[PDB]
Amino acid sequence: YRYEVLTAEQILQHMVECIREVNEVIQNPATITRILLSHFNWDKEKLMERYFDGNMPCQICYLNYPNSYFTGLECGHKFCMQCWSEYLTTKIMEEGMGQTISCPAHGCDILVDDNTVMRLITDSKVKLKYQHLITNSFVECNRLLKWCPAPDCHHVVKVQYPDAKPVRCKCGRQFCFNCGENWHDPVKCKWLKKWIKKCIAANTKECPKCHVTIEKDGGCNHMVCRNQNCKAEFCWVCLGPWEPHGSAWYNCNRYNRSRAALQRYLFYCNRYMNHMQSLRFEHKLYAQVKQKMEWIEVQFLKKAVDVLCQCRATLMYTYVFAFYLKKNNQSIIFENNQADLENATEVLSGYLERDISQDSLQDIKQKVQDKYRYCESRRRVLLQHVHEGYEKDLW
Ligand SMILES: [Zn+2]
Ligand SMILES: [Zn+2]
Ligand SMILES: [Zn+2]
Ligand SMILES: [Zn+2]
Ligand SMILES: [Zn+2]
Ligand SMILES: [Zn+2]
Repeated sequence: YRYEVLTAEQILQHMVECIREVNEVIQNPATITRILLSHFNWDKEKLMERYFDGNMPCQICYLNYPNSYFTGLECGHKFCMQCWSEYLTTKIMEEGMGQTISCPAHGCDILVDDNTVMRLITDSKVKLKYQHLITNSFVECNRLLKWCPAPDCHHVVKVQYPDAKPVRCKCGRQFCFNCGENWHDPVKCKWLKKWIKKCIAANTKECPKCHVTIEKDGGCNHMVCRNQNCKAEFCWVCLGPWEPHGSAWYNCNRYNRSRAALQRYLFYCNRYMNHMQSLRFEHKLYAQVKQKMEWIEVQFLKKAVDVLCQCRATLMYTYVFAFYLKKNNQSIIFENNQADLENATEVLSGYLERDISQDSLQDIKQKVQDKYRYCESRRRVLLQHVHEGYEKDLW
């Protein structure tokens, strides 16, 4: 998938050109043509079809700078360099900041060409607040250009064609190019958005045999209650027993005036929400992973976390995929490839959260590796079979 990242500088460059191209025989001052293009959404044809048709002191600070700080606008008003700097800078701040800036006397209202607003502003954050502001239309109207999602990031990704794949901004944020959300791989874009419009989950649940209470620290859904009386184990999501889990016959990832909708809804959210809380917990696991690394030999251990973390992601997205799925013969398969993956994940999650330091030092490499290789290989079958899925339309 062909994709490129550009700085606010480069996109401004590109726009500047697209303007200059369009400047004959129209011959307008570059900034007026921008407004005009920006106004037509950058269809250049629609602007054209419509074009052939028809349509020695300084009076601000008061110090005397001799002649050389004095650049003026076309209206003959002549003000000093530092003074402009402040005028522009404070005018590009809220509120009412447009796609332009009028001359400061405000009597004349004749706008200040872009280039000089690039030359004269000093501290470059503001110079960025502008480049964004004047560029924003150029970018939004083109289908090969999308701004990067992060709030404080002014970069833009530019693609060959608008395909809904992941893109990385060196932001270092990654996102779907189509919908601009986080990368979703099993699920379709429209569905995700709908699911988002909806989205409790009970950090406190009680052990089913002894009715004791356990708040959840981590992150693994294989729980072993702490008691002398009952040392028994159970899944967090169904409060039923491990470990018939992830064997063919018990499946904890599958569902049976209609309240049924608001009932079964709670099935899939409860799951997606809980794989999230699970992913949250799995993340504070990184800081812990610098410690027990004690070089190549000893970093498979970031991977385990990388892979465990990755799988929690794909799982949430697989419940979103599944909720909007109407049952059919592939449903029953994907619903299985899921269960394999959910189990491979609870097993590895549970090994890094719990069973590992309660294990010896020699052994932990052999185990962690196999555990996350299988985990990752499960996760790929899930995905490859839904992909081949999307190809036949089967859903
Ligand atoms: Zn001045
Ligand atoms: Zn003026
Ligand atoms: Zn970014
Ligand atoms: Zn998307
Ligand atoms: Zn118990
Ligand atoms: Zn369960």
